[PDB]
Order: sequence, then C-alpha cells, then structure tokens
Amino acid sequence: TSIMAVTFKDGVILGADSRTTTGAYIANRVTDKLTRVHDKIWCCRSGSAADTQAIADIVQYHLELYTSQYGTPSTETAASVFKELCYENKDNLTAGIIVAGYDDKNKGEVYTIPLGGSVHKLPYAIAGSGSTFIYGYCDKNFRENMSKEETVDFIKHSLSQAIKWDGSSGGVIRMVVLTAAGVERLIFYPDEYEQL
Amino acid sequence: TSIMAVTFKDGVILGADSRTTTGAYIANRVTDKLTRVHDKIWCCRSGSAADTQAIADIVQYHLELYTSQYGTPSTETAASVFKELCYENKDNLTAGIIVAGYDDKNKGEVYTIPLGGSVHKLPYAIAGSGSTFIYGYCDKNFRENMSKEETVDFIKHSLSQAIKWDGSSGGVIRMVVLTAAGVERLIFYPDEYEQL
Amino acid sequence: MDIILGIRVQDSVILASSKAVTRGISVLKDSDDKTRQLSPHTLMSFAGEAGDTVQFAEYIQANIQLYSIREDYELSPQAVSSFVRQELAKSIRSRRPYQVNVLIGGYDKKKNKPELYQIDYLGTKVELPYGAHGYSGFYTFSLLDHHYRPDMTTEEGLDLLKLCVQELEKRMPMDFKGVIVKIVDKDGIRQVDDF
Amino acid sequence: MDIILGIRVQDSVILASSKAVTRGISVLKDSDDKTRQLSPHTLMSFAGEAGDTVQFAEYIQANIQLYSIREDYELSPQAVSSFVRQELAKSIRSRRPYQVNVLIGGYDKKKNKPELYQIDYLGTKVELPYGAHGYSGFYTFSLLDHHYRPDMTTEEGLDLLKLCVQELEKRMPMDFKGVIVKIVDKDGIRQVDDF
Amino acid sequence: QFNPYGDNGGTILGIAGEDFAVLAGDTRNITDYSINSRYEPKVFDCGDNIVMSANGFAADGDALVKRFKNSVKWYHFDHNDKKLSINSAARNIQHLLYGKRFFPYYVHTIIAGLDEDGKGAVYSFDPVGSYEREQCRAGGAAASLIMPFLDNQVNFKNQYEPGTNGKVKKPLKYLSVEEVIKLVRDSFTSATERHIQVGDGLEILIVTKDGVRKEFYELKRD
Amino acid sequence: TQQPIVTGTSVISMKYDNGVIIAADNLGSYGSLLRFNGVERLIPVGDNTVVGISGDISDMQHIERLLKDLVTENAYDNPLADAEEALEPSYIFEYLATVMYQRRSKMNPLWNAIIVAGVQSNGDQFLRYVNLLGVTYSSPTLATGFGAHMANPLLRKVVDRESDIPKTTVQVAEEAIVNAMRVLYYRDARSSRNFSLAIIDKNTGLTFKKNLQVENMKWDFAKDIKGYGTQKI
Amino acid sequence: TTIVGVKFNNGVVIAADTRSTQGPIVADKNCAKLHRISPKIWCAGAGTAADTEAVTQLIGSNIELHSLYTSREPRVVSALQMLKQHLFKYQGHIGAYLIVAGVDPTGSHLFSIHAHGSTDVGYYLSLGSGSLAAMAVLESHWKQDLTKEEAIKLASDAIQAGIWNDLGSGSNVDVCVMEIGKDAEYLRNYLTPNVREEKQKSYKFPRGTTAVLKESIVNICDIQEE
Amino acid sequence: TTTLAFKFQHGVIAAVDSRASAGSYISALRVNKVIEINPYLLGTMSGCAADCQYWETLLAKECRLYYLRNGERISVSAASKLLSNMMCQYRGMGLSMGSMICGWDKKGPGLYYVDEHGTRLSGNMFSTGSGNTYAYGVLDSNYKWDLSVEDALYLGKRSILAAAHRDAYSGGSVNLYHVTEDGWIYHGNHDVGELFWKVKEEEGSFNNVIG
Amino acid sequence: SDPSSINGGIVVAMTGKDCVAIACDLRLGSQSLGVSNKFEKIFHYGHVFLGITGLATDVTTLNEMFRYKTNLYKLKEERAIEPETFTQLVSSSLYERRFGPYFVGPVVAGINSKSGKPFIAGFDLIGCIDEAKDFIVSGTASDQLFGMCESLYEPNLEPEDLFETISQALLNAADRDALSGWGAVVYIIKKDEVVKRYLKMRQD
Ligand SMILES: *[C@@]([C])([C][O])[C@](*)(=O)[C]([C]C1=[C][C]=[C][C]=[C]1)[N]C(=O)[C]([C]C1=[C][N]C2=C1[C]=[C][C]=[C]2)[N]C(=O)[C]([C])[N]C(=O)C1=C([C])C2=C([C]1)[C]=[C][C]=[C]2
Ligand SMILES: [Mg+2]
Ligand SMILES: [Mg+2]
Ligand SMILES: [Mg+2]
Ligand SMILES: [Mg+2]
Repeated sequence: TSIMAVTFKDGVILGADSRTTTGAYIANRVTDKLTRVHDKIWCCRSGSAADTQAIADIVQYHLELYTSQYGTPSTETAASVFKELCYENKDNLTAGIIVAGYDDKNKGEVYTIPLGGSVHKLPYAIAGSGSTFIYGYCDKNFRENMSKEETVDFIKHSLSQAIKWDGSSGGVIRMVVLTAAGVERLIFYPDEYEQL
Repeated sequence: TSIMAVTFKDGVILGADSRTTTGAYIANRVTDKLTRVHDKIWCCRSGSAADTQAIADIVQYHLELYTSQYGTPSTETAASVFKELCYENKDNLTAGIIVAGYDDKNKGEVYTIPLGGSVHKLPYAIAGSGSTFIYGYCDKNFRENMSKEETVDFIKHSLSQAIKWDGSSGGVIRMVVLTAAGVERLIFYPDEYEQL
Repeated sequence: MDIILGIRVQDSVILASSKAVTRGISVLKDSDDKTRQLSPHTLMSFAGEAGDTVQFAEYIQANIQLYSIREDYELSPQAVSSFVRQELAKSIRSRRPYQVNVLIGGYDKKKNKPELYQIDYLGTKVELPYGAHGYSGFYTFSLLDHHYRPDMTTEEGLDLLKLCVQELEKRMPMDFKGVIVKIVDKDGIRQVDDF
Repeated sequence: MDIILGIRVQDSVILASSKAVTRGISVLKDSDDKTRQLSPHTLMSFAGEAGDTVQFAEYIQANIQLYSIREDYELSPQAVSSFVRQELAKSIRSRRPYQVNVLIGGYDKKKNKPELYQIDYLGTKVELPYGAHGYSGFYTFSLLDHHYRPDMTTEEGLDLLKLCVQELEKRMPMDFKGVIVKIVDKDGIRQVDDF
Repeated sequence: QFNPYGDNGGTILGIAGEDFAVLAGDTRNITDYSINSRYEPKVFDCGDNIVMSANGFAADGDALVKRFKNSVKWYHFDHNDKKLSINSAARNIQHLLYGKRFFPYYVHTIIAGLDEDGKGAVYSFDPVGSYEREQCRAGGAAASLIMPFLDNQVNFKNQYEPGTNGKVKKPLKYLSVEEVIKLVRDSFTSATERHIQVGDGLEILIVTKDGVRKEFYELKRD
Repeated sequence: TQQPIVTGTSVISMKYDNGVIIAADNLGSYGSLLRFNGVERLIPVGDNTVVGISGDISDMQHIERLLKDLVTENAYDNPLADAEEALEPSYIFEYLATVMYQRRSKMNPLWNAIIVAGVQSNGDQFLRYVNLLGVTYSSPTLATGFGAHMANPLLRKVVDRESDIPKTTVQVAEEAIVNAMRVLYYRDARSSRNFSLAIIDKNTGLTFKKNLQVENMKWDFAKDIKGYGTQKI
Repeated sequence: TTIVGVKFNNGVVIAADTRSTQGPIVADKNCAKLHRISPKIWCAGAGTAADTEAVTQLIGSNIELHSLYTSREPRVVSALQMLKQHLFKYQGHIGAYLIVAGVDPTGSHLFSIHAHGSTDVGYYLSLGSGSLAAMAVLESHWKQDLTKEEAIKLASDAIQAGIWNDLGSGSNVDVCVMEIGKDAEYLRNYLTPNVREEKQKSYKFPRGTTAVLKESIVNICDIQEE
Repeated sequence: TTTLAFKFQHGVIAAVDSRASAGSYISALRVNKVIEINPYLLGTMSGCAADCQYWETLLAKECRLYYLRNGERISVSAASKLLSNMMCQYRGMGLSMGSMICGWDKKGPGLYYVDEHGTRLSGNMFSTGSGNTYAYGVLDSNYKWDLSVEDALYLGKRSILAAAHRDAYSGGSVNLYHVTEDGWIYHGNHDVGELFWKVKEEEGSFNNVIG
Repeated sequence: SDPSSINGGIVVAMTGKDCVAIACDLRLGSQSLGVSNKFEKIFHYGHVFLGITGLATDVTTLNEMFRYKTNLYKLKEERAIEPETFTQLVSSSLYERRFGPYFVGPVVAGINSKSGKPFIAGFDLIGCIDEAKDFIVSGTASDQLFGMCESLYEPNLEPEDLFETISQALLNAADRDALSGWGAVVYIIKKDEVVKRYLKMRQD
C-alpha cells in the first residue's frame, strides 16, 4: 500500500494506490483506500483491511452521532476518535491510518496515526509499505502553501515512485480533494503516471 | 549504512556515510566504507563488517596477483572475483557490495552484488539500510553523462536524505572520484549536507 | 494408580485392585484399597492420576448415597453406571478434567443378574463379562478370552483371576504389591481376605 | 538394566545383580546374568542402556583376556579398574558414548585383600567398602551405613545383602525379579545358586 | 515478551543482640551493569520500634514496605492504639507475601526489633511468605558471602577451645552493640570487595528500648 | 503485554544549587526509521514541575493527558489551587509511580521511563525516576536509556555526591547537560540534533527552552582516517 | 572491563582497569589486562579472558618468529592482519575483543578488533562493558595534537569513568605509553584509587581453634640414597 | 527435607530434620518442620516452606473452630481431610506440600499422609522428603509395634540421622516428638554433627567414615 | 545436568609468610546422593600442588595427565617443575580443549624452590589464569568461600595461624553448601616440609 495526505493553500488532498495483496496474489487491483468518515473528513487506510474497515465504520458512526448533537466536528476531533480506538485496542489491531479534513476555521489539516495509536499532526504524511521508498523524494519536494495543481503533481509523482518500487503497491492512483468548494475525486491510470 | 556508486561523463564516483552501529550504539562515527581493491577499482561495503573486510582483502590479493601476471584487470574482472566469493559462500556470508572502477577503454563502470551473490551492471547503484529511503529520489534525479560537479551534488543530496531518515546511517559523507586524471578523495561534514 | 481388573461370572461380579501407592521413587503404602461402596449391591474400583481418583469416587459415593436416602431405593447398576459416565463426559471438557478410570461391579436385584461396566476418563462406557484399565488388559485378556465361560462359579472366577494376577506378576515391570479382591452378589459386598 | 549392588567384606567381594530384562511393556527374561568374568579373580557387573552394557563388558573382557595371555599374568583389580575407567572417560566425549555403569569386584592375590571399585558411565571411579548404581543406593546405603563392618565374614555379608534386597523389594516400584549373587575371593569366582 | 520482574541488587543484614537488634543494608541501587543511585534507602523504620527491609526487586520491595506500614496504621485504628509486637508483625507479613503466592513479591524480607520480653529479635522471610525467628541473617546479592562469616563469628561454628582439641566448643558468649556493628561493617566491606552489586554506602538501623537510631558509613564506589 | 512502536530516546537531568535541569531530544523513532522530528518529550505541569518521558510515544501522549486531567481535577473546589494547594512535584511523581506499578502488575505496562524534575514549596529540589516496572529511585543525576550509560558519568563528574549540589551553579549545570546531549548525538543511533531543555529554579521559576541544537561538533579528524587497517589512500 | 586507546603527537597510549569478574563476583581485584604482543606493540582485551590471552600469545609468538625471519621490527598492521584472519576463521567463537596499539618503523598506530574479525581505525577508542562511560569522557575532552601528558590524563580519566559508573569495571588503572623513537613504558597500577579501608577487627584465630583428626608428613622429596 | 512418623504401642513418634535449601545453597540450618496444631495434634512439613507454613497454620485455625462449635477436639481423620480438601481447591496450581498429620483421638493414635495432589492415606509408618528412602531403610528393618518409648524415639532419631548423612538436602538438626493420649511431648533439638559422632562411637555404625 | 555441579566439591588456597596452604573437602556425590567421603581433590607433582574441583571424571583424568606431563618434564629437564611453569602448563593444556573443555576449576599452590617465593593461582575451565597474591577459591561454594576468605584473611600469617584461617574459611563455607563437606583436608606447605591435616567436621 502507498498512501499520503498533503495540505495546501486551499485545503488538503488525500492520495492512494489501488492494490490489495494476499501474499503475492493481487486480490483486488482497483481498491478504494480513500474512505469517508464525514462530509469533509476522510482517511487513508493501511494495515489489516478488516481492522481498518471496522475502525472507519465505527468512527463514521461516532461522527454521525456527534453531528446530530453538537454540529460539524473538527478534523482534530475525528483523529481523536481514531486514536482512542487504535490506542485502546493496540494489542488486537494492525492499523495505520492517515486522517485528513477541511474546516473553514482551521482549513486543511493532516493527522497520522501509526501502529501504536499515537497521533501526529503534520503538514503532509505518508504511510504504507511503499512510503519507505519516497521519504527522500517527499522531503525534498514538499513545500507549504502549494497550489491545487502543484499538490496533485506532488502526490502523483510521489505515489508513482512508491508504486514503481513497492510490489505491494500498484494499480490506479486515486485522490480526493478537500476544499471550501466541496469534494472532488480524481483518478490517474498507469499509462499516465508510469511515464513520469 | 548508506552507500552508492554513480557513473558520469569522465568516470565514476563512489559515495558512503561513516556510521557503524552495534544495535543503537554508534561504535564508530567516522568509518571508511570506501575501500580500494586496486588503483582505480574501489568498492562500497554493506552488511557484516567482518565478512566484507575479509572478502575485500581476498579480492585485493587476487587482483594484486592478477596484475603481476596479466596486467591491469578490468572492473568486470574485479566484480567476478567478488561474485565468486559471495556466491560460493552465500550460506556463511552477509555481504552487500558495490564495485566501481575506471578503465580507459571501458571508462566508468558500476556493478552491484547483493546478498545472494548475483551481479548486476548498472549506470548507478544504491545499497545499505538507508538506500530504501532514496529509491524514489535517485530514480527521479539521475541522468546519464553528468558532470563531476553534478554527480557530486547528486550523491551528496541523495546520501543526505538517506542519513536523515536512517538511524543506522550518519556521520560524514565520504566520496571517491575515479577518472583518467587519477583518484580524488572527498569529504562532506554534517553542517554542509544537513542544510540541503 | 496401576491395575484394576473385573470379571462377571454366573451369579456375582469380582473386582481385583492393586495395593501399591507410589510417590516419587518410594512405595508409600502396600495395602491401599482402591474402591468405594456406592450402594449395598454396587461397588466401584478406580485408577488414574493421584488425588483425583479418591475425590471422584467419594463424590460419586455421596451422590448415590443421597439418592438412596431420598427415594428409599437402590439404583440399578445400569443407572449408576450411566450417572457415572455422564459425570466423566461432563468432566473431560472441563477446565481441569478428572483423570479417573473406573470399573463398576453390581448385582441387579430386580433382574437377578451380575453386571460389570467399564468406564474410562473420557466417559466411554461398555458392559462386559470381564474388563480392565490401562495396560492390565494387554497381559490378561488373552487368558480371559481362552478360559472365560458365562456359567462359571464364583470359585472358578477367583481361580481364573489368580491366573491373571500371576501373569501380571510375571510379565509386568512394575511391582503392584498384589491385589485386594472383592465379590459382589445377591447378599451384598464382601472382601476375600486371603489372596 | 536396573539394580547392581556390591559389598567388600573381610576376605571377599560380593556382587548382586538383578535378573530382569524388559522390552516395551513386557519382561522378556527373568534369569539374566548381568556380569562378566574379566580374569579368574576379577568380576565385573554392569547396568545401563540396552545393548551397550553387554558390548562394553565383552569388549573389556576381551582386552583383559588378551593381556593375561600376552604376559602370562593376572592384572591387579586396581589396574583393571583403571583400564576400565579410562575407556569410559574416553567414551563420554565420543560421538556416541557407551551408557554403562559398572562395579568391579576383585581379590588382589599379591596383597591378599578384596577390592570393590564403583565406576559410572562418565569415568568416575571410587574404591568403596560397599557400592551401587542408579537408585539402588537411595534405598540400601542407610542399611549398609548402619550394619557394615570391615571384619565381616562372607556369610554375614550375604545376610546384610539379603536385608538390602528385601528393602528394595519393599520400597521400589519396579519388579527386578530377584538377584544373582556371586562371590569373589582367593579361590576365584563362584555363584550362590540359592538366594 | 514483557518481564514484570527485575533485579536492583543490594544486600541486607540483621543481627539480634541480648537487648538490641540491628538491621543494615547498602544504599546502592542497580540494573544490570549500571548504577541508578549511590544513596537509595533500603531499610525503613516502620513504627512501633520495628525496622524492615525487602531486598531484591525494588518495586516489589517498596510496595511491600508501603503495605506493611499501612497495616501498622490500621492496627492502631482497629485495636485502640495497641503496639504491634514483632511476632505479630511477622505473621502479618507472611499473609501479605502469600496473598501473592502465584505472582510473588520478588524480595527477601527481614524485620528486626524487640520481643515482648525486651530481647532482640530478627525475623527472616522468603518471597512467598515462609518465615522464622532467627539470631542472624544476611539477605540479597551477597547473602551467600556473608552468612558463613556470621555462622563463624556470631554463633562460633567450627570454633573450639584450644588445648581440648575439638572436644569442647567455644562458649556462646553474647555480643555487645559495639561488637555487632564491627561485624556488620566488616561484613559489608568484605562483600563490597568481592561483589559488584554491593558498594557506595552502608546504613545501619539500631533498635533498643530507647528507640530507633541510625548510623551511616561510606563504602567503595567502584 | 505489548511492544513499543514509536519511541523516544534518552531523558537526562541533574540537580544544582537552586534547582533542577532536565533535557530530552525531539525525535520519535519507528525502529531504525527516524520518523517524527517535532516531538516534545518534556511536559510541564504548572510552573514548578517538568516531567520528562522516554519510551513508547503513544503511552507518553496518554500520560500527557493524565497530567493535564490531574491539573484540572486539582482545581475543582480548590480556592488555593494556584497557591498553597497547588500540585507539587512529589504529588505528580507519586501519582505516576502508582499508575506505573499498577499497570505492570496487570501485565499491561506503560512502556516508558519517566523522570519528574521540579522544585517543592519549601524550595527543595525534586528529582526522581520511575519506569514500566514501577521501579523508583532518586539521585543527584538521573538519566534514561543511553543517557544512563553516557550522560550520568559526565554529570557525576560535576555532582558526584549530595554535598556537591550547593557548589554547582546553573551555568555549570546547564553546560554539563548541553555537553552530554552532544555526546549522545555522537554515539546514540536513535538520537537527533534538535532538543528541548527545561530549568526549574526556586528563585527564577520555570524556564522552558525549545528548538535547541547540538553545536561545536568535532568532525574534522575524520578526513585523516582511511581504510580499516592497511589501506593508505 | 574498561579499556581505551588514545593517539597523541609522537605516539599512542592504551589503558585499562584491573577488575576481572565471574558473573556478579569479583574473581581478581588486580588483573593485568595490558598484554604484550611485541616490545612496542601492546594490546588490551575485553570479552572471554582466556581467548584474549591465548590469541595474544599466539600472534605474539608468530610475530616474534616473523621478526626474526625478516630481520625487521614487527609492525602493528601485521599483528592486526594475523589477528583478524585468525578470529574470522573461527567465526566469533573465539570471544576476543581487543584494542591494539603500537609503534613501528612506519609510525604510531591504533586499531580495534572484534571477535568476528572486523577491524577499525581511530584516534581514540574504547572497548568493554565500560566502553560507553569511557567514550563519553573521550568525546568530551579529546582533541587533535595532544601531548603525551594530555593523552595519559585523557586515557586514565576515561578508565576512571568506567571504574566508577560501570559495575563490570573497577579497582586500579594500568597504562602503557608507546612513543616513537623510544622504549615503551608499561605503567602497572598507574592509579590506585580503590584501596580497601582497615577492617574494624582482626579475625586471626587462637591456635587450636580448629578440630583435627589426623596429621602426617607429606613426602615431596624424591627417593633417597642408602 | 526428611521427615518421618510412625504409630506404635505407646502412641506415635514424629521426627524431622532441620535443613532448608535454595539450590546448592543451604538457606536455613534450623527450621522447625513440625507444627503444634493443638496439644494432641502435630503436622510435619516437606516441600515448599511457604506452602507448608501457610496451609498448616490455616489448618490449625480450622481445627480450633471445630472445637468451638462442637465442644470437642477434632479427630485426626477429619483434620487430615480438611487439609486434603484445601489441596484440592488449588489442584494443579503448583503447590508443593507433603505432610503427616499425627495425633491421638478417640480411636487411639492416628497418622495420615497428605500431599499436594489431595492424597490422603492412613497407615502405621510414613516418611516424606528428599531423604525418605534412607529413613525407610532403617525404619523397615528395626520397626516393631512392641517398641518402648525410649527405643522408638531413638529409631526415629537414628532414621533421620541416616538420611541427614547421605542426602545432601537433609541435615542440620533432629526434632523429636512423642504423641500420647495426654498430648504431644517435645524431645528436643539434636545437632546432627554431634549426634553423628556420638552414634558412630556408641553404636559402631558408619565404620567407613573416619573419626 | 550442569557438569560443574553434579559431583560437588571445593578447593581453596592461601598465601602466608614464607608459606602457602591449600585445602579441599572430601565429598563426591551424584547430585543429592553422597557417594564417597574419601575423594581427595588435591594432588602434588614434586613440590607443586594442584587442587581440582568440578566434574570428578575430569578431575581424575587431569591429575593422570599432569602426572604424565610432569614426569616427562622431569626426565628431560633433570629437575622438578616449578609452580609458575606448571601454572602455564595447566593453562596450555586446558585451552587445547577450547571447544570441548574439561569441566573443572583448578588451583595451583607451591613455593618456588629457588626464589623461596610463595605462589598460588587459579583458572577457569578454559585456561584463564588468576594469579592472586592473597587467596584463590573454586567449587560449588565459591561464593561462600569468597565471603569467608575476604573477611578472615590477612597478609603475612605464620604457618600455624594460616592453618586456622584457611580451615575456618573452608569449614564454614562447606556448611552453607549442600554439595560440599563430608570431611576436609588442609595442606600446610613450607620450603622443605609439608604437613597434611584432616579436619573434623559435621557429616551432613
Ligand atoms: C528439604 C530440605 C528439601 O527441600 C525440605 O523439603 C524443606 C522443607 C521445609 C519445610 C518447612 C520449612 C523449611 C523447609 N524444603 C525446602 O527447604 C524448600 C526446597 C525447595 C526449594 N524450591 C522448592 C522447594 C521445594 C519444593 C518446590 C520448590 N526450600 C524452600 O522452599 C526455600 C524457598 N525456602 C527458603 O529459602 C527459606 C528461607 C530462606 C527461610 C525459610 C525458608 C524459612 C525461614 C527463614 C528463611
Ligand atoms: Mg508496483
Ligand atoms: Mg473403556
Ligand atoms: Mg564499578
Ligand atoms: Mg546431608
């Protein structure tokens, strides 16, 4: 898996590959790893698909119930719910989740929640087996307050390299753009990104 | 460890970090991982320091004896001797060696010899624990027929990122330039490369 | 413990049980009685892990004695054997099973027939003319297969039993210190004091 | 095999050795002689792993018999015991050691003294007034410590030995099928046919 | 896998006199080959003229002492400020230790004080609660180094009276507090030389009818 | 029972004449990967206490929240919450020490090593250690992990025993701490150049220094070192 | 064990503590860890003590014969190469960890060698359980162009760090200075900061205290004449 | 440990050693392995020190409550059962406790062997511990029902001595008890070092040992 | 299972004024079972004394080996071997079995016949020499012996005083070890007279 979330001037973008493997067999080559827990709070999933789906489903439930009582939750609040589940059940879980969301007050925010259940707020985050190969690239090429087109290119080039070197990563590159304008889904096929 | 060898217009350059660890303790922070087996055939060592030193010592012996009988050996020949030792004793060795050398006929050549004892001739090669973090960077930034200054910058930036993310890598960046002009050693200290 | 034998003849059931008790490398006792009277016409011998055997036997004894008082009636050997089997079958899937093998020798006063039931620690029940637990059967069943008739007298049953014990004493590596023999018939339970 | 005992009295050495041999759960033989004559006045009893015991004993026997013929002279019990010890000490660091414990009872014709040597499979030699291997000593040494004198007769030695075997027969779990007793004195080696 | 136990080293020593008692212990605290503290008190005044030390795994030792001190507090509340006798404390500590029979306090405990006749008393425990009143006891890392010395120099073992040649033993004359403190200091100096976990400092707590007194002595810091 | 995932390395500290100093780097390691470079591992509690934590970061963030909640709870129905009945270093430590020992006793430890540094009401210096086993100890100098092996020897040359504390100034103590952090950067493979340092003084109060760097490093001698034995070039 | 090696202006110095342990027990309080390979080549060893001695004597013996064969003074690189090839062959089963230092016609040299056969080069090194405590001192105080007096101080200070802070190290400090153009000076017990204090009591017994069963004269002399 | 106990004409003899071990190390030289449950009840101890002390001290609590409820002393048979029932609760949990419950009640003298498996055996003679085999050797060859109090006490004493000598984990001293219908009677602490030499000379035994 | 503690036993050696002393217990066991009370663990080759603890088969084997080697030494050299030389011989002989060692704890004791200097030494099972001035200990009660020797010992003791000190160190150490005891022997060694004393001790 190769997943990443990047904040930019107008908000935040989530990116991911589409490959799911069972050993060396590709069980699903068109997976959707970008999952919605609220209107403009999404997450990227890595680790056990069973665990990450079960968690995201529970979080979506908590935030739906939060919304009914207290109005629109912050991205920080969403991350806390993810954290609370990941931390308290760390013995029985294998989940590496990136949380990304857009407020009008706080704008685009990114939180990463690795294996132990710790939380880390960051400008951008990378995770999954394929992230190891792009630590150097992403560090050298990331800038704060990029434009939408610059950020899409950054994610595209980055995951392209992750896919190129990680056998557990591949397929299409899916992206989700979170801004004041709304929610935009993007997709990029092999013939486009391989030739970069 | 973070090691690499890059061919360019005038020849080839070898690069490496200087850190050696015993677990999390840094047993030596100024190690010289760039080792000479012949006048203009050098190698970068990764894996068991005992194994790689013993191998390089044996290779230096073979090439010294080759030279006495048949004249200056090719870089390919040097790599074959490394391979023969690494392959035939693969059960008892943990050695990942990059071989780099300069002929006047063949110019700069790079061979990498990973764990199993296979040989791979390449334009450039990276190895060591820290190499994982720069696969993406190095692939995007490498060009054939670079200049000496461009190649030194490429290695410097690359190992800089490897050192930044890999705890097993660090210290100074040592380099060895192999051309028709001769053999030039270079060194780059933390205050220089960290701020890149 | 080690060896327990049983044989059902014409008009009685005979149970033979070893006398030895060993802890570590030392034989602590050579006169142990590995049996409990469940009711006037029902005797149970036992063998298995240390401690569990007596605890299980006494627990069964208490339950049957409770039934006898409540109903003023003696349960049939078949009924008792079924009760015991269920307790062992219940036990095998417990946190810590009771590692006990038993023989139940009883005289059914209603049918006027002796009855011998063999039940292992898993709750495996079989009605037999003669039975044993552990390795005892390996040495003795060939003799019993050869010499056993259903119309045998009590005295002939004891003689065939003596032959079985002699074979055990010859070919077993362990010294089990002889056996205590008890007879179960219409008149009740009695011990053969010279064997 | 199981039990081997030894006792050195005034003018002789007495060795007692069990008769049982067991394969699996069956006692194959109850008259086995766990001993070899090394020379006219030197007897070795043995106990350990199956097969190794007899092979080792016979190999020692052959070597001493070879020495006797070559020099036309009988080696002292001390010399034989030292030879045997070295072979066992040599053996313990071999690819597959010989798992054999021995007692060597001999009468030294030069010094006119009986001698008993206890040697285990590691090559641990000790000269003793009385000895045993395995668990045998656990039961018997308290009796020997109490009753043993160095001026005992051969007949008193046999009586004290009978007491030791009786204690073993009472408190050991295993049936070792009695013992074959042999006496080593100035006149040579003889077997006590009634014990 | 998580190991709930550890070893903080140290050594302790209790000696009972005729009308006094001493409980001593070094002040070094360690893990593996490192020193945590050169002065970390290990012997405590628990009230009612009782001193206590639980040596081995410090976390379990501190928990036990804390709990026993608490038991003394509640003994006073529940039984009209009655003084907890040394024999009563010992039995109480047995139950504290055996309560964790299947997840033991990994310590060797020793208490010292005066019995109800005013005589010196030492009690010694194992990790699971077995205890006894004793005249002399060393516990901890260098316990095996020190105990034989005390058998020889406190109970005069293997010592006979010259001229008789092994026929008449050395008579068991009582020891003064000044004499005992010498044997304590020599015991710890000797243990410090030959045991790497023993050193830094020595703290002695002396118990008499007048109360609890403390004495501190330096030890080698290597 | 667990295993630590994201970890922080050494925390080092010492006493000086008028207070205590504590320091710890800003790294969150993921095994050999130096993953997070902006992690604060010194956590102030009021204006008289700083808790320094090494080990598992997720458990550190949990402990951070317990302390935050402890301050809130102390203020409840407490008119003297910012005066006589404010949280002392000794109260904070004992609480943590209770929690640590309870968690290890349930075989579910907080995988940490913690140093509580502060100054009490009466001006006394407070410096005590506790870890995942519930083991506690105090010393003029305290350090966790690698710091125990490399920092303590250097810090003990300044304050070797109790009597050296009044003779040690804040300038000398801070200097020793900063040098120790440099040595750890040379020699600990899971350390970073960036660190935080906190001083709690009985006169000047709490001074919390962020974004400190290891400087005045010696690397020049590396140029002369060639080969691993016989090699000259 | 704490051992160190420090290079200086005109040579090299090594030092070590004097404690040898069996487990938590101190077997010898004044052990000599500074071994001689050749007159001006000295080494110090941590790890399996028997292996550090055996491997030092073996290489020292072969180095002596080599010196006689070539009519040349032995070189440190020869000892180094011979040691590592021996250790490598045994794949770490010979638990010898050494710091090797000396002077020869080429100059002054300082190497470390590990049990598996890897070697390192440096201006300052430390080995043993007290290596980290010693290295903390070395990293704090070492500089380029040290004098002989400054290096001995740095070396012994580094050993003291190990003595005080490492439980596996203790007692005294041994030193050996190898200066170019000079004889090597071995300074046994250069520092003695751990003398045992006087005992409070004497444990000399009264003659006759111990019970005896039999006395006999032991014949240690050979068989006599006449 | 080595402990023994046997019934005879004049009651029951109980004899134990006094050693305690922690590996090869001799931890205690004079531990009391007999508990005085009541004036007519004794308990021997072998196995885990801790265990032995806790459960037999608890048995004494439970035997005292029996007297308060019934106004009558508990029988040896009932006391042994209560103890064996305590063992059955902690069945398989890893206790280690071998004991003889000795006393005198309405049926005369009583002796029961009880171990951690919940075993409960009635008999005339028992011996537990690492050195029980050595003790049994002497007991079996010298025991009679017709022994005199003086000869019986000596047999128990001599039997422990035999074990103390040969068994490395037995020794220190011998504690003797004699149980009558008026209660148990302590017959002292006997150092084995002194007893050995005394018995050697007077009896002529241990000829092989030099003294 | 542990070869170094199957048979049990102890040895201790001390230096005094112009004298040395070496002592040992007499026990040989098979774990808990006591087998022999006459198993002496001290041997002498000329005026050089050697005590060996550990696995008894190796104790016996090594004595026979050093008797062999010192007898050949004497024939060739035409003189008795000295303690310093023998110490190196023991060390050499043990290390030649580096990867299949004798499970023993040897102790050397003697006086140099030429220099008159008292000498003691100890080894581990693999050959490492411990040349102490004061005392050397070995066996299953080595911890106990270290504690006794460290407290009781003082330098320059006279032969008859040294006897009491070493005897009390041995006896009391053995009485806190299950696998040591069953008798004891002490050798008092002077330049040209050697006295051997059997001690009276508890036999449990
Ligand atoms: C024999 C010596 C063989 O062990 C005998 O069984 C004794 C019994 C005994 C009974 C009551 C009181 C004392 C001793 N057993 C022990 O000594 C046991 C042996 C043992 C060790 N581990 C083990 C054993 C037995 C069964 C399972 C596991 N020893 C102990 O229990 C140890 C832990 N006891 C002590 O160390 C004690 C100390 C110290 C001490 C005690 C016991 C009592 C009073 C003060 C100090
Ligand atoms: Mg791919
Ligand atoms: Mg069945
Ligand atoms: Mg030290
Ligand atoms: Mg004994």
